Amino acid sequence: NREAILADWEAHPMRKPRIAKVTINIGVGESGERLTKAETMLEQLVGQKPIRRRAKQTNRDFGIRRGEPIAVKVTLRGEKAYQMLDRLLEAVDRKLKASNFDEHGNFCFGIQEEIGIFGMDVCVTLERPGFRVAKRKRQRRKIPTKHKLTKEEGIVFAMEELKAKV
Amino acid sequence: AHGPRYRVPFRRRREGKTNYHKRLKLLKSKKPRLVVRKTLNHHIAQIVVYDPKGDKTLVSAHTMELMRGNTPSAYLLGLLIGYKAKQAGIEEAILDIGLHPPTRGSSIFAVLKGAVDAGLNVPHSEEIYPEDYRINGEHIANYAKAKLPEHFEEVKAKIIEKFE
Amino acid sequence: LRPAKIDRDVDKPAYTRREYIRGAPGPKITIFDMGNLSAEFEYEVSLHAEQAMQIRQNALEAIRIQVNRYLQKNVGRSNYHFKIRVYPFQVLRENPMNGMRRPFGKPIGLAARVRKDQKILTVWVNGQHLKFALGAMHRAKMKLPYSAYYRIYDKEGNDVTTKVLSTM
Amino acid sequence: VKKAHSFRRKTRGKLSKHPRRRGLPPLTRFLQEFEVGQKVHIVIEPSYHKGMPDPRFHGRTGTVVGKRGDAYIVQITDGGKVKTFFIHPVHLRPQK
RNA sequence: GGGUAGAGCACUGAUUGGGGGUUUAGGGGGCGAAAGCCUCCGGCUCCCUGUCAAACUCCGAACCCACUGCCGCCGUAGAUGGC
RNA sequence: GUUACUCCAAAGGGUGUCCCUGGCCUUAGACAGCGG
RNA sequence: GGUGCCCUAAGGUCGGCUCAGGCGGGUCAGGAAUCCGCCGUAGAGUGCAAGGGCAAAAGCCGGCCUGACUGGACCCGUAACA
RNA sequence: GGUACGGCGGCCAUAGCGGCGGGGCCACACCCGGUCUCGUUUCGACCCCGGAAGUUAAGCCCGCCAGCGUUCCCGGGUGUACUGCCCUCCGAGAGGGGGCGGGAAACCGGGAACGCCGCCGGCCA
Repeated sequence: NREAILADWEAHPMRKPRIAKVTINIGVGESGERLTKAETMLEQLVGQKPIRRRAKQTNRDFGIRRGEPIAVKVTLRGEKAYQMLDRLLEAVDRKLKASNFDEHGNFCFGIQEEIGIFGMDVCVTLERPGFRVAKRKRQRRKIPTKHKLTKEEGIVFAMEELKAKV
Repeated sequence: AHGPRYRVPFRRRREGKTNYHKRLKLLKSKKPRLVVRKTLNHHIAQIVVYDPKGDKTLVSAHTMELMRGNTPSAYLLGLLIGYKAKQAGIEEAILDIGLHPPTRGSSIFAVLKGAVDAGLNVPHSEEIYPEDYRINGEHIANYAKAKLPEHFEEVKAKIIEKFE
Repeated sequence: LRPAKIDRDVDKPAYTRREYIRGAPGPKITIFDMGNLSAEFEYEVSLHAEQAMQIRQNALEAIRIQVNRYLQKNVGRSNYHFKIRVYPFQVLRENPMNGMRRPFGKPIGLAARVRKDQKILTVWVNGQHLKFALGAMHRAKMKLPYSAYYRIYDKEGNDVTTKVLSTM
Repeated sequence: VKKAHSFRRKTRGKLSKHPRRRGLPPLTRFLQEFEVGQKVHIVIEPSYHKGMPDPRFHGRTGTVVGKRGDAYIVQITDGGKVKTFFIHPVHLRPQK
């Protein structure tokens, strides 16, 4: 809770979290085999080029020609993340929920809306500095439960960052 | 670790320090190894030979024994090791870089270049080194416009003077 | 079908594996527990085999019906936990009769392989129905291919057949 | 039906491992050396497919009579016949 | 060096019943204002109970095989071996 | 029965006789008679 | 129970990475699949049957190549011993 | 002689997995930037380059926990199951018995175990 994250900040700010990253996707996915300028939408929105991601075993909604441009994905770091959050959070409803969250402190939004048709998905995930020793190559090793995140620190971080919750 | 049919890997592989495939390939040669290691702040070099009870080292040297972390320091420590390897009566060795990726233009191969120049026969290519403007120091001195290469020169000639 | 002196011996190898046996049949027997299945009774009347046998499912089902009818008519469902412990796994085969050219039997049925002094079936009861449990024992014994014998078991794992028989 | 002998016939167990070895062997075995006259046990490591003798002769003890490349020359006796094999040191083990 | 007998369920696959939790992959209806908030025959994950394997193995004999040294036997009255 | 083997019939029953055991009775028990 | 083939890559080598499934998060009728995190000894995958083998790989993603060559030698198996 | 420091190894779980508590000259990490070396089918996240304001929180070092998994020991199970050689022993047969030799698996109870060894270095005094 508040006392918790503030007293372990007092302990040290290395225990205070940062923001890991923010990833946008066209989740449902309706490109097909044409040049959807939903990729062009995000170009102007964010300021750097997206990337496709190809389908898998054959389906009906979209993604039958396995190995086919079907959707769009973008991943953002640093200050761009804060800024686009200030944009989209503000855009969308008051009173962020509590069940926005996975049980590590990461949340997701399912928002929607010449060309302007789009139903999008955003996902934000969090971190604290020493999450590197699990993704690094040399002397790799996994994170104990202390240096891991729970639901509280996530929601409190969301509040302090920008929001009020359920 | 969850019962039988679970294979626990070697100590140094669960640690994350040794690559046993590459180790085999290097040991198939019956020649000493010039081992090179890199931290954020120092560089280490050794010359190692094989024993089944445990590898036996013959030589060592260190950037702190220089201070008494960068490409210049790499070259200088290469010079060190190349000049001590002839002291003991061996002019041959093959490069060991463990789990360091082989990018061209790195302090690893700077150590290699130094060891070659200092009179040690290590088989090599000439197109893997870092070029001399990154070696001598023009690179950080060009960055400082937003190690003095004379100092580089002087401690270099100090080493060659010492080991004449 | 054929007599059981053909199939009671245990000298052939085990022949159980369904993913390699083609044309294998299904079990005629489907129920294996009966009565009150939680009542925490006192006495366990169990049958044991004298020597090793192969018991057919036809016989197993005959025993099932006979014994359960006796017990339902003279004890009542709320007592008499009845159980058959052994499932029929071994596949019986017969030679489709040419003559002895290409003799390797086609499947015809199933049996359970029971070893010396191995429990076949059990009836859990209370003090005042032992005689009916023993009647079930005798009815069952009469319908098997080789001989069997019964024991009476207490909680804690003890054999009490001597004295419990004496007092009656 | 009559079936000829081949390299991998009835090798299910003999070229299998216990699942707690499961991988690359340690390197001492790869780097063993031998002298002429030394007795050696023929013990096949099933993860290394070079220098592999016919598994028929797995479990026998022969003598070294030389080297050719990285392989050693091992003689065995089969009945009255003497037979000669070129075996990688990983498939070998010294007596005593 | 080896996986047979025996044994067992740790893999592959078979197999009884109970005590619970998620309920639903799914046709049945019920208060079904209708696939509904909610349940009924059923699927998923446990724990206790009971059964199996010629083409299963966490285990594992007696026994057999090669080799070294010794005891014993054969051999200069010529063996083993070769033509 | 007078059969080592080559070359000998069961499930199920009898306490027919000889034996080893375990419980309930026994200064009056299991009946056998006169009576309630 | 399978074969009487297929591949200029499914062949050679170098580098980097790690799989199936389950759970918790979101748009979706079964949803095939695309997004995020955790667990996870290989349950996956391997040109093809079955068995064996393989995890900083023998699997996935890429880069450069043609040792799928010329001249020769001694060994093992088919066909134990012979 | 000392150091709560590091590199290359061997045996490959009695060493693992997990949990708890403690530490920072030297050192080892995390940390800030990315112009340049190298690169991201998008992100300097990971790989690479440059350096330390700053942190003991993680990794690392140090000590503990018998919770899971693993190996060993004593005793029971039990000389049980199985088995090599001989038998004018039994049994209608199957299948068992006797003598001389070998000898388990599950399970049960009680103990040890939260790594051992080699080579060269660094820093303080």
